[PDB]
Amino acid sequence: EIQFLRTDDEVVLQCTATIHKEQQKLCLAAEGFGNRLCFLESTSNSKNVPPDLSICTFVLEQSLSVRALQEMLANHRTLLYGHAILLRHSYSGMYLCCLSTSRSSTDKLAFDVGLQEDTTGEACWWTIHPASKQRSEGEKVRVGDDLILVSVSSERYLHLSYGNGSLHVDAAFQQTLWSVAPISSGSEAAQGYLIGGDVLRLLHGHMDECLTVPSGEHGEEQRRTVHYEGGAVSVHARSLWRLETLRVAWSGSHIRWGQPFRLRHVTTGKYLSLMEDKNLLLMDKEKADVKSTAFTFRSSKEKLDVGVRKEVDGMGTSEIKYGDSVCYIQHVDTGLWLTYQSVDSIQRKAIMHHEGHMDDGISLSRSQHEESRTARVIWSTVFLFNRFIRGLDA
Amino acid sequence: NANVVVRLLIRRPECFGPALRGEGGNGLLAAMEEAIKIAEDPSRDGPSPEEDDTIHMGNAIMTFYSALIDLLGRCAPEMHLIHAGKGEAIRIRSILRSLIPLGDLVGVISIAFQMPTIAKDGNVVEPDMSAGFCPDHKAAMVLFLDRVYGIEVQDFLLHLLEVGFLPDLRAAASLDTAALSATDMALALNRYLCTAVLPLLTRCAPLFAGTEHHASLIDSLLHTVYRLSKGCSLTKAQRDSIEVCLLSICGQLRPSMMQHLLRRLVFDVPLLNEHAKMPLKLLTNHYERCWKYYCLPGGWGNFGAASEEELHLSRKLFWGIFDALSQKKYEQELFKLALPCLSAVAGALPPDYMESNYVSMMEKQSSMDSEGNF
Repeated sequence: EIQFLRTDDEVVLQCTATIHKEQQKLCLAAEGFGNRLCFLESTSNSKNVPPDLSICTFVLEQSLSVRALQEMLANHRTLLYGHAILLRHSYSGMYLCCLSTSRSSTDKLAFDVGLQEDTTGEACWWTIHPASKQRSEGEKVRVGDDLILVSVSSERYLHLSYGNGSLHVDAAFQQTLWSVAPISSGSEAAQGYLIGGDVLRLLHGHMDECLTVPSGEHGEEQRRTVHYEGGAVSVHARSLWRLETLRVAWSGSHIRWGQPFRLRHVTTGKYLSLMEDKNLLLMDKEKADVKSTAFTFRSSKEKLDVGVRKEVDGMGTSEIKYGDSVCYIQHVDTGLWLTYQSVDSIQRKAIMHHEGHMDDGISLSRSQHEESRTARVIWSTVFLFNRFIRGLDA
Repeated sequence: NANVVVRLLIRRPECFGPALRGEGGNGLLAAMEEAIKIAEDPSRDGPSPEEDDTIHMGNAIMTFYSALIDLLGRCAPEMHLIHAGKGEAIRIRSILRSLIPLGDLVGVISIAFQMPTIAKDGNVVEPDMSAGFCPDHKAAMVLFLDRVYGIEVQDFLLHLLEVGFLPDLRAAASLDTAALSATDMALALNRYLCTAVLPLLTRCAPLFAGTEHHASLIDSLLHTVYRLSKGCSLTKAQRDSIEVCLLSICGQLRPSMMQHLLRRLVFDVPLLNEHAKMPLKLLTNHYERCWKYYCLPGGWGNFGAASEEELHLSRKLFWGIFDALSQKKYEQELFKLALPCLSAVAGALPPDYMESNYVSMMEKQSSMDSEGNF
């Protein structure tokens, strides 16, 4: 009845902000390539700006006692308060650590928290301590607990820095309460079934034309449209979409029919959306609203409403199967069905219709981990290099 | 008890004082300078509306920070544990290094005192000890710098010697006058130098080997220490500490660098007073170690050979000591320490050495005159 955080469970670390008398939920984020530092991702404004939990998810590898960790350094377990945990960043495969090099954020004593490759050393390990007097050392850690983390290397708490103009995460002697939210459990996952946060391809028809954007015409504004294309694009990275749920906790659970989600184009970093002029157009993270960017998978064209379903706090039941299942995309608000305009590789436009054609069903194909990683690498690299080019041009 | 205290103090960082709180704190050196300014200003120093009730707030702040630094330095782990590689000891040292930068310690050491002066009437005007900056404050800085950061680099040693240690030694050597010898500043400075600075330089003697490029700072240090040793008010323990420091440094120094000190010794040793006790041993050790530099024409291959001016000085020293012993009444320890020096000098000097008719021009022994030394 009560859930315990266990090893090999994918979680995110949350912190609360009280800037100008409001509660702002923030998540610890870091991207492996490029900046090794850690920054904060806002999850409170989920309705206005989608959060990027893909770089916020962490996994619990090992939970050893302090004595065992000291002995090892000299040379599905359940987390217990007072043990030392090892956090691996899911996207990068690198571990959280104290960098021992400070950015001098007006705090001379503070250190910087980043990502490190090797496991050896006392920097990667963090001790978990009860933040509430109800809990005590040795007790099992509940999922809905506030956790205070202390660096083994420097005895500096994972600290949220209000003092600087921007919010920072750092290792400081002051303490900040962190809440751990269970994103997903790897063991409970079922093969061949769609879960939240999967990079996938939307295949259409017998010809298997995949929903993609225009190719690299060097036009960031021309790449904003959406169309069906067949051929090598099904192997290319411009047809990869990431399915993101609207919930932060248990965002890695099994996707069910009637569950709203956002489709994010991996290489461009833009979210699928419907125009007021009833056209499908990609916009940016800042202006991707839920009203515009929410979509649903429906089993049939039937007009019966899915109603409201109690969101289960778990991995859920497998309901959508890769390849086998046939799905229909419907906008949450307008209720319109995604369809092909059928006007004339094939280059048939994707238009958003009240009724649509009878053959509007799609198939879902999961993408390899290497392929997804390469696509996000492409996005993050093109972003930085475009910034470099703009600066040089200025 | 050290690991617990360090963790408690880092759990509550307000214990470190406003300078080291960390939320925009100015720093230890800036805190010391602000304390100087406060102790100088009358308004912030005193209550400004029984005499012991007067709290000099500048000195109070100075003492607080010095005590904090001393406590942390004492909390630093012992050297042998770090050499063994205890992770907890290494971590504690790292925490202390993070808390206190080395630059702040160097700056606070570099801060200079205000020396007492004699007035028109001859009555020396004395700064009050209960106010202002005291050498005991620098004693804690040296303790921390030795027990936490450690001096293991010749470059760092020379930089410290140039910036902070030498000026205080010069001040002590200049305050060796008869009237100013017994003053509180002189006694405190002697107690600081003979218990914090000089033992540090004695333990860091091997770093003095390769100092060819810095050939002037070493000579300044030797002369200043020798003058401080010739000082009068020094106690037996202080004198012994100075003797040990000088004997340790001179042993590691190159043969050529001791020429300037030899020039002073050949003018003071022939007196054979009690003060010659240490010069006799220093000469014996020098001429026992560097005998090849003088006797063999090649000398030490790397070091070289004498310039014949050193040979002239050595012969003059030998003959002066011989004559003074000849006309000196028999003293047991004085004779049994003078004989080894005479033997060592005789062995070092080449038997067939040429006495140069070219006497030196303007031998400036009167420059370091007996009274006033200048």
